[PDB]
Amino acid sequence: KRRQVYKPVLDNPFTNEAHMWPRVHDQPLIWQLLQSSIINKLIHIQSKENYPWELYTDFNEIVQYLSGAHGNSDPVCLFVCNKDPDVPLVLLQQIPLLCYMAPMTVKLVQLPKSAMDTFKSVSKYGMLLLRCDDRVDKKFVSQIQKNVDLLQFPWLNAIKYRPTSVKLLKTTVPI
Amino acid sequence: DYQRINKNSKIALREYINNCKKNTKKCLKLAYENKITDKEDLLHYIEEKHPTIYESLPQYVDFVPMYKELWINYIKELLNITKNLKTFNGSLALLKLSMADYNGALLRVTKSKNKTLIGLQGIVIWDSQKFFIMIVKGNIIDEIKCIPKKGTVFQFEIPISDDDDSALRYSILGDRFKYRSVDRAGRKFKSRRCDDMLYYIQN
Amino acid sequence: NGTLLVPPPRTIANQDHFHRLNYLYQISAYQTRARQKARTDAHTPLARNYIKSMDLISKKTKTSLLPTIKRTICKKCHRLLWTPKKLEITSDGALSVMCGCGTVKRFNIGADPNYRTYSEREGNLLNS
RNA sequence: AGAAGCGGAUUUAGCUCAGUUGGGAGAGCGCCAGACUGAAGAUCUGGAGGUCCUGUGUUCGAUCCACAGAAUUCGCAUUU
RNA sequence: CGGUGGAACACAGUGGAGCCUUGUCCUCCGGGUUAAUGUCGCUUUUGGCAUUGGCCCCUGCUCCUGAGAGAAGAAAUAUACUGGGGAACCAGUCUUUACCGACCGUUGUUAUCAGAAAUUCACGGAGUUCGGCCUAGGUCGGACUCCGAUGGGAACGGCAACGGUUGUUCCGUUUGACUUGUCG
Ligand SMILES: [Mg+2]
Ligand SMILES: [Mg+2]
Ligand SMILES: [Zn+2]
Repeated sequence: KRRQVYKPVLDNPFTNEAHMWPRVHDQPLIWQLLQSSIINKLIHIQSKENYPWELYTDFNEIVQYLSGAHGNSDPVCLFVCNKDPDVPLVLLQQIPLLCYMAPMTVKLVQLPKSAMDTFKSVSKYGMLLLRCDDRVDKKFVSQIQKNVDLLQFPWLNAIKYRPTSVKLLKTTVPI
Repeated sequence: DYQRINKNSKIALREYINNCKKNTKKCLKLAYENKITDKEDLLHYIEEKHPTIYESLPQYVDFVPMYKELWINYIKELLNITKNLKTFNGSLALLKLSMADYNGALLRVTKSKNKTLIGLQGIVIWDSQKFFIMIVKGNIIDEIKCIPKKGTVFQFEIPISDDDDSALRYSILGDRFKYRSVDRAGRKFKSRRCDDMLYYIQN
Repeated sequence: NGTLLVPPPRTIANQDHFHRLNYLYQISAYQTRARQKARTDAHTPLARNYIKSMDLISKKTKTSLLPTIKRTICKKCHRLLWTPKKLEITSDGALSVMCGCGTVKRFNIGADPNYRTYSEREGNLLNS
């Protein structure tokens, strides 16, 4: 006979607050410009995809770019989709973490729409890292990023004790 | 070089606590060479003239808020110390203190067989089996302090959130428990002959 | 299939042990972060020690952890991987995360998406 | 208050004693309470009650296994 | 806890009986050199493979026993490995002029869950090599290597028991001096 037993297991007490994805609102004003720009990149020539706009869409190149090889470009922006199925959780639990230790001004934007499976199915993987050094796009990227899309860290900034979190899991035991 | 040190965590911890003592001795030598008694001028003097020597020096001013607040808040949550104090239960609290780890505690040598060990306050960076490791500041001394536990009495204050009205003070004895924290998680402490505790009646 | 019994009387000894484990994890993580934000690797063999002691306490009272903790900490030297060496992907395998000591913790990511751990599934978990 | 030296057995709830692939810490009696009786005993139900002699170490985890330190107690053709 | 005064230097202290695999002058595996043979490539001849024969490869010390303590420069910084100690160091597995190293085999166990899997069952992916259909190199089978979220965990790792050592097992003493009794 099978009996269900609840076992107490210690949770990471701050992983919910470490994965508090930033507050994004009035976001359909942004996907129009972003998707139109990405399509206009991806139409003509694979060299002309990355020749006027330098962007990296492979996670190994994201790690090698944020390691410290290129230090000139200080404003560098990232776009990562959450709340979207068919997206790996192994990278997604480490993407907002690796950008924190980067000395460059890296600006993560979490895309909140679940229906946005287009950018993953089209370009590479569903993430986008590019540079706003002298491009035209920064002329609106600096406009809205101060409004709603602010990214700051409250969790490591001040000194604060954290309460413990002990959860409990299901276990089916046959006897 | 870096891989051969951290192959075992205990040996690298021993190398670090030896390097801190050697750097403290070099700091005392450079301080007598400096002839300045102020420690805030001494730290800037080391920052100006000795960059590689400054790298392994401890930072007690950083060490106090990063440890004391977490330790006091953990004890206020664990022992159920709240604004309501008239519902306290002491035996279960002493059992929890027997079960809680003292890694990161502020602790004071109040009585000892050696007359020079007393008066030392310090914060735990690691609990040994039969010795004890703390850190204390002097005028210019920042040495990692090793103190024996066989024949010493230790005390620690548990504050209450009210200001200057009431606070608690508890005491442990390192000659009583002489084991690792790992064994202390499972050990149920029992009676002893306690014949060698005459010093606690003597001084 | 069987009997459905959901007890919320948590036991006091298990709460003491998991509070001890969580305090060791918090003090090790905060030592590591307070050292890592300011300057170079000063006492990186120190905080690791706590984690090792934590894992040994996890060996004592038969306790299990979420895969977030064991994914964070190492396996052999048992250190925190908040600052790892390198992260590589699609290098003819799935994924690789290198460390300073040389022990790697890889994950099968090139097979298929939408795979979750047993503690991360929809109904298997009840908080507090 | 009848030693000294030798072999065997053995210590677990207040008591008498089980028990152990090594993963739960128990039974009888006693105490308290319920049930029952005019009342009480007996019978029956439930609860309280632990330094598994102590310590090391092995192991993922000890009443159990290994070592160390104590001892309990029987026998030596006896009832002193 | 031990052993000696019973064994005479292993003469297993000696004798007898029973059984069998009937007590094999045997064999360490393993590494190096030399000689012979056969195959394959260079062509006085050399190189690689397999077999056979010959040689070489280390009682640390005292002691009958029990046991005691010495040092780990033939690969390391901590002086072989593992865990702790505050350090001389302690405990367990080991080796000792090893001018080459050598953790014996079998059986069972590691409970529930988890995971593909709790013992080199199996399963999934990638790479290499070979064979068949076949020839823009597609598929199938066999072998090897590496990886796969879980748990202390995949490590022929940890624990317990047993032996092939010169065949096993059983039985008896080699231990006494005075007093008394019998027998010659
Ligand atoms: Mg005597
Ligand atoms: Mg005696
Ligand atoms: Zn590591």
